[PDB]
Amino acid sequence: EEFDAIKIALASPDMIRSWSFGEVKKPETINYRTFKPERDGLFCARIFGPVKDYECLCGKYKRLKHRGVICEKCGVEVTQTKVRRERMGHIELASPTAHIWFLKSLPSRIGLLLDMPLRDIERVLYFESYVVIEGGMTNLERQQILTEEQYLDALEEFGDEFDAKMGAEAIQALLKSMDLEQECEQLREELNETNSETKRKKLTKRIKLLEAFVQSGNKPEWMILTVLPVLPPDLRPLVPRFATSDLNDLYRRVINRNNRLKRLLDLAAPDIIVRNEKRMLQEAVDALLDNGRRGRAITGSNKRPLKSLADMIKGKQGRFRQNLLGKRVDYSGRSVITVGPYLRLHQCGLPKKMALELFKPFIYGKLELRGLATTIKAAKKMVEREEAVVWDILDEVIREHPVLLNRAPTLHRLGIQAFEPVLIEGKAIQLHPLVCAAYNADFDGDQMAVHVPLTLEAQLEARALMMSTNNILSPANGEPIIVPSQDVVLGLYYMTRDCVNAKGEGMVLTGPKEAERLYRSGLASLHARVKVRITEYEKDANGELVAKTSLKDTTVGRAILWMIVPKGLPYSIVNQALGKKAISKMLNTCYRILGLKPTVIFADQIMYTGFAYAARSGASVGIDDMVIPEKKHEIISEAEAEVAEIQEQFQSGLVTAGERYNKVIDIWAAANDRVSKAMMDNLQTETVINRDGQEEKQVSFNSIYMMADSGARGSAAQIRQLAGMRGLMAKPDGSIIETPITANFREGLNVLQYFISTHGARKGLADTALKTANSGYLTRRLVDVAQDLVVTEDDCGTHEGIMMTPVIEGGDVKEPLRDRVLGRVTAEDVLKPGTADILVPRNTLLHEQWCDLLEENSVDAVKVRSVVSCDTDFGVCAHCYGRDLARGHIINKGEAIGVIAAQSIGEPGTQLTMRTFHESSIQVKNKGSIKLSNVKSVVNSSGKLVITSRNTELKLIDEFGRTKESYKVPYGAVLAKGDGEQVAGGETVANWDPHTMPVITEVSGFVRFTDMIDGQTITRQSSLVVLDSAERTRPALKIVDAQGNDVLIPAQYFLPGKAIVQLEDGVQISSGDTLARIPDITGGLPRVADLFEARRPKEPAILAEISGIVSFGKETKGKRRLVITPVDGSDPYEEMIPKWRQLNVFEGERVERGDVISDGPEAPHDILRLRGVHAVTRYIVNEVQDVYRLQGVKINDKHIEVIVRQMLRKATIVNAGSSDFLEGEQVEYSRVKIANRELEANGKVGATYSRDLLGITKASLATESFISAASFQETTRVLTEAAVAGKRDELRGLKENVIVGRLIPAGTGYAYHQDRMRRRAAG
Amino acid sequence: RSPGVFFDSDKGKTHSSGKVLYNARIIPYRGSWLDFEFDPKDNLFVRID
Amino acid sequence: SAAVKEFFGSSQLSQFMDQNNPLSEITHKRRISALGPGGLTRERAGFEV
Amino acid sequence: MTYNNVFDHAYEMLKENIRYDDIRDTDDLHDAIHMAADNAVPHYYADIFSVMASEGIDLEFEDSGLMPDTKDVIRILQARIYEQLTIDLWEDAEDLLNEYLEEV
Amino acid sequence: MTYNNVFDHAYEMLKENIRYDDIRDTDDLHDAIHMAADNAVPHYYADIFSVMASEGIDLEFEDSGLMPDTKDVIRILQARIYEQLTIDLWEDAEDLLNEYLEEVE
Amino acid sequence: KSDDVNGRTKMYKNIVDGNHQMEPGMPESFNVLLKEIRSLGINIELED
Repeated sequence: EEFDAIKIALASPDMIRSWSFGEVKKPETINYRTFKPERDGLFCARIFGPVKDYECLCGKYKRLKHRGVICEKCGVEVTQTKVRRERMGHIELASPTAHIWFLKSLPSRIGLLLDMPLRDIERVLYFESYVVIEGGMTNLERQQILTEEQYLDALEEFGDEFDAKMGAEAIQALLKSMDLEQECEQLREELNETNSETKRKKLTKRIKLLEAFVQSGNKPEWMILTVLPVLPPDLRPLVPRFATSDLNDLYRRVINRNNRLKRLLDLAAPDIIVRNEKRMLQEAVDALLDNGRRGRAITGSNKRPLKSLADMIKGKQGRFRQNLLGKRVDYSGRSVITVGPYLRLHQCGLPKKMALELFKPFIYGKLELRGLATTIKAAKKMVEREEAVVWDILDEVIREHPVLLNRAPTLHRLGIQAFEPVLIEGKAIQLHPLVCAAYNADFDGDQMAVHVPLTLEAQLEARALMMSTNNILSPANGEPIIVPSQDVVLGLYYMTRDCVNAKGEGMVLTGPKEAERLYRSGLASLHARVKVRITEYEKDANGELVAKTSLKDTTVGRAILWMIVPKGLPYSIVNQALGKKAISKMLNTCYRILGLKPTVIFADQIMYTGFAYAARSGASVGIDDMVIPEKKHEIISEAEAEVAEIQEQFQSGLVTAGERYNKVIDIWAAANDRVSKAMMDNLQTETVINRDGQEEKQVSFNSIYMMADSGARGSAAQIRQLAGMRGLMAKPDGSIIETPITANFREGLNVLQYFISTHGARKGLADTALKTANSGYLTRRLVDVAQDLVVTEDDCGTHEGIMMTPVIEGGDVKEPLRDRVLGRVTAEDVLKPGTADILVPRNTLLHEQWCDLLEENSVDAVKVRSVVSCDTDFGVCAHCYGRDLARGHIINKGEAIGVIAAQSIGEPGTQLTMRTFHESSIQVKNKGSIKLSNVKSVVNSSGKLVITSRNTELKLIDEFGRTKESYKVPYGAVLAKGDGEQVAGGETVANWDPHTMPVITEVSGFVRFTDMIDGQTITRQSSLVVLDSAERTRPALKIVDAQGNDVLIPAQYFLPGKAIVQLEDGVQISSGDTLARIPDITGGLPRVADLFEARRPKEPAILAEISGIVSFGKETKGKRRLVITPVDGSDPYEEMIPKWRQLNVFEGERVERGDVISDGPEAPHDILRLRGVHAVTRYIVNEVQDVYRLQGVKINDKHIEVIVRQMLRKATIVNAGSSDFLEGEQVEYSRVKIANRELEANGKVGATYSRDLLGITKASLATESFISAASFQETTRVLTEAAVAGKRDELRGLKENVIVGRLIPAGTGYAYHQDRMRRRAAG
Repeated sequence: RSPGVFFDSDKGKTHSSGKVLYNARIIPYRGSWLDFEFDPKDNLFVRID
Repeated sequence: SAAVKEFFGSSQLSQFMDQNNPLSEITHKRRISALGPGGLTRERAGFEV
Repeated sequence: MTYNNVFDHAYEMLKENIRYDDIRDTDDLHDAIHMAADNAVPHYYADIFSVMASEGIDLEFEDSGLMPDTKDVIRILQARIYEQLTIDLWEDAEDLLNEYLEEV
Repeated sequence: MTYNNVFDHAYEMLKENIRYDDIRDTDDLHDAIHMAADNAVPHYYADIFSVMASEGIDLEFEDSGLMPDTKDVIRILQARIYEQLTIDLWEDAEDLLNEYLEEVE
Repeated sequence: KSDDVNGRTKMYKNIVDGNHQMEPGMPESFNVLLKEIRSLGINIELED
């Protein structure tokens, strides 16, 4: 009994009429006759099963010894769970049935099909004497609504050929007679006939709903609910009290109304009272099905209903209602964190009290196999009395078994890790110290959870796929993993710190004999400037060790750690002070060279020697360790005197408020920087004890300086805050308060100074309190948008690549190229260090050798065989992701790349502090010749060359082939250096402010007539301004060449707003003159959820074509401003802009398809439809990376790029398609049909290309299936649309196989899923 | 909040792009609250209940 | 008795005492909370508060 | 003004009323939708006729019982825009009731 | 979409009706101006709302006798646009006749 | 481990006897979900 597809739709009523049973008529009370409710009452005896093992429903026949007997009183049989699909109660009731799929859901199935307005759908009940069914001599409409007197007049006037019913069953009397195959074709011909706003607004989508309903193959007469389905009490939650906030309230209400209806139909009551009973029955039935229907306000307790009949599928609208909620998993537990630093990375602990009952069936099976406990009761007597045999079995089982550990908030993929348990006295687990910071859980009372994998494959994947020895290089970050903090770095910093005046100086000695000398007596660990024996191995061949010996200058602790250092490693990583970054780069080098097992063993030995020598080192802070700077009070006094004199001149009347504010900022910054420099240069050279030189600068013996120089967690800000001043920090913005705070932790603080300190502390806690809802809600949408991803292809085969242009700014590179080389695999067009040749056979992995090969070549950017572009038309492939996990192998097919990619975005954004705290020239920092690329150079008569363009790019070949200097010059600047002039660095090449973007003119000659007026454009107290667009509101055209010449012989003359132009009329100036000088909550946000919502910018840019000549008429006209001179003139297409920024389109900025930024950032809708896919993708990735480098947390580019690819859903294809006219179509379903249009060779069958931006939230809440995209949705409105449309799921999505449960196509079982491909197709 | 007259800021936030408003509210000890709000059209409205 | 006992038994301002360290019975009778009926703009948190 | 900006201000005032009232039930959501369509109305006559001139609106309506019978044109237009805003805020607040419960 | 365009259409139609008939009398200005105001309104449904949306027209009535008795809002809006166009044409007709008399010699 | 009575009983027998096998089918909780979806107006049949 297998299953392939799941399709939910309204079935035929003939199966319900064949299953017509039950007697749910009268509400008799529950009696205590046969310890269960009796026949024809509350919980009637029709649909019951055996409440015990084998029984009848009365105390009767059908014992377990006899099968296949029809019951006497009832119609139930012997077997279970097969009769229950037939014995369900199907009784006809409430012929005015409920149509809540037209009420609760937003489309109307029965209303839009019969041309019925929504107001009539809301007013089906309280009706007035029927609707006239059509016939022979009927005059009015078949759906005409009349009153009671009008229907009585129609009844007394029509007479013959008239058959109608009383209630709302008459519509069913139409739907039993509905053999309609004509009206839907008329509606689709009316839809294809006209196209306007009266058909787009809620008529086109319901017309397409009728088109999808008529082509589904289902009959409309199957929509008739003739009977009321009654669920069996055995399948419902059994309750013999029996009614405590459950189904029984509406149950007894419906049965009571049914009894009243049947009694007044058997006793022949008049029409008004039975009409009232039928409308109360309908009010019971529709509230039994779906609550609310925009009325019947909830009163509260049991006098008002809470749980309806369809409320079992969703009782709560949160996260846990029937859609595979959080189940309490057995063989599991919850435990409290501590740390035991005496086991390896593969070994851990587990409490004795938990582990005695985590392996009960294993101990029972070993007692049955060893032949000591022959029965299960003897096994209980051996376990629950704690004899030594079950202790030995517990020791045998716990020694070799994988046990999962995780956190109850799990926002990383690193949370679930398997380890090996050890019987430890107590009842608290410990956590391994190379694991604690990866879970982001300090020792502050956090609680972990313990799980036990129970199968062969679960234990094998726990020992092979999910532990700490196979999760390296942090795929959420792409950075180094776990080097400890504050203990191991402290110990390895103390034992490797050089210092003079050692006990027994200058000894020549071998390697291990220094540990022989150090352990007894007469040797310090500092031990500076002593040459001893050291043995270093190197590798040059294919994993070959070179035996070498050397005499090297080092210390005791470094040479002891050199034995802890494995065979082949360099020596220059040892001679430093060995801080946190030094141990991190040492771990990086040993992981890069020696593999995985030697670097795991070496990190284990680093952990061992750190937590073994931290006790020998000794950390101590006290009353004398905090060094008070001797020049502190003088700096405080002179700063107070300067602030006092400056506020005296402030109240004299020479300084304004903002000037005093900025002076307070930089003067108090200079003050606490002088205090910091004073405590630094009083902290360095305190120790002067030495030998043979009697005066030497030596590192001091204070602890705070050692923890500051170690660089583990101690920064310079905390160092200047502890011994120096605390500083000046405000609550709302983190501003600098003008009140003096010159306190110190060595002295007594003032009351108001500590009050400003708790201002700052409470503001910081109010800023960090946002991290809960910011991290709990964003990752939900990020994973739900990346659900339907099955990687199933290794041969990608694409041609379009992505130009990897970095965000390089300045002399030193900020974001390098080496992180972009590794991972992804480049395309077939890359070049050698030689000129104009090829480097790859189009299948080549990229790491440090090939990274050096792609570093030594002369190229600025390469193209990458990569994502989204052409997609192989079979899944997502493998060369777009490459290698980002712990293994260096290519990520093959069947791996959930998108689920890793979604959790690797805002991993620790968390809004760390104050929402990440949210020149006047162009100074260069790198040498090289300047060549103007894409720059309209205009020769100026002053002797210089101004820049009349906005784009500036340059490639530099000085040391590396990749460029290191772009320096995008703003529009309207004066370049001090000519084209092709050598610069030496540190010199201003553009003498213009970057905040001002004027428009430099292109042609000389006579000034356009823009004559002044008093108060309109001029300001009188040359410097005579002639035009001001911002003051009047442009009335300006193209200037002449010399006197009156046209500009046709070799694009509009502009002036900025609110400026005083020094050029007057009748001056005859040359070409190239520069005009006048006059031209935080957004950046604090993570800016991730707003891009998924497809946010709208403030002002969109102006798009045009290749013909991009612009012009303007008067100030204002009858239409909107700036009637466009381009586009319209060669291709009819207009645009309307009410208000935007100033126009900057000129001859220097070339305008083509995909125009540059003119008036603010353009929305990515038109940028995706017109510019390109890869441009919008790289722009989104660069914006998110700019936000993340403003925050200070590095993320992965491939994950953000996959997220942008998931934002590319819901496109509208070209109208030259098969049943396609401006329809929102799935992009994957559109690109499946490429081969169908290629084989037929017709443009009418399929569209060419399409891509639209439409929201990632809408793409995540409306997917190909109805099981997925239903957690953060309403289940009823999705199931009604899936039942009307008749859409199946085919069981392919990841969330579908999570909710349903099969062989999931992500991971190791996808090949087993391909076994299903070997089962259905050709099997 | 004490029974009296409050003059909060209400810096636009739903209609304007940074225009300031000068409004007033009256919260009594019981009943409905009175609101004398501002307007870029410079009109005085009442939005009780 | 249907209003006084209901208010003194089930209310947001009348909860279970953390009856532990002697300081707690002082700081539970001498605390100020803005949450509850009346005088609460937003139930979860607030920036201006 | 356009239809989109007026509708954005409409459900903005609706979600501000939800954040002020802390409404969970759908039957209590509907009264907030009616009060929010009662709120956020424009007093400029040009904006009122611009809502009637923009897209996403039709001349014929479903219900005629809410249509008043008076010589005032602006009252009939305000009732029609009020009915359209109640329908549209219900259709786009059925999801917002789940979104607000899933935010906090 | 604005009132200025329909005002320019009515302006051009009134100039054409002055130029074609050559009327020099101020009392016989009835039929040409009334047919110009009747032929200036748009026949589409959305254009009536577009004229009512822009500025230059209000809700306050000058004469209550021009109000029809119907249940259609679109006919009342068409009558209001017709009333505003008659106000504009009967206020600009004297200036256009002055320009027509000063144009030729 | 968390859903089925028969499934936990079979896993208990496989852990005592030392077998460690999977399940031969449906956990019948998705059948409870389909039963709760049959509480609406739609009547669900199974497709194989």
